[PDB]
Amino acid sequence: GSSGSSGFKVPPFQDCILSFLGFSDEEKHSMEEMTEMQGGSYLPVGDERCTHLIVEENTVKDLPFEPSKKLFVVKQEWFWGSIQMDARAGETMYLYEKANTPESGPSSG
Repeated sequence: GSSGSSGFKVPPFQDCILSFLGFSDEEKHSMEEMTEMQGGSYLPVGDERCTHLIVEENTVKDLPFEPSKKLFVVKQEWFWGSIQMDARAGETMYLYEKANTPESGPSSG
């Protein structure tokens, strides 16, 4: 794979793919294009070619598949932040643990 970067700077997603699962075709798209703008790639869920998996624990409880340990699954924040600070944050800080949060949908009760 031939590259074309003439600089001492590197993107927060350099040679790193990000998969989004849960967000709406709209919210997701935005992320897909973004990844490229920053300096990374984006692939459809399932493709093992993906290195990182960003799942929305807000509306997602369990993954539709059983990924390997190699794949680092994190929350949605991880992706966002990294972009805001333009720096690859630590997955151990956004590691997705099927964390189920309250008020998932209808708050009123």
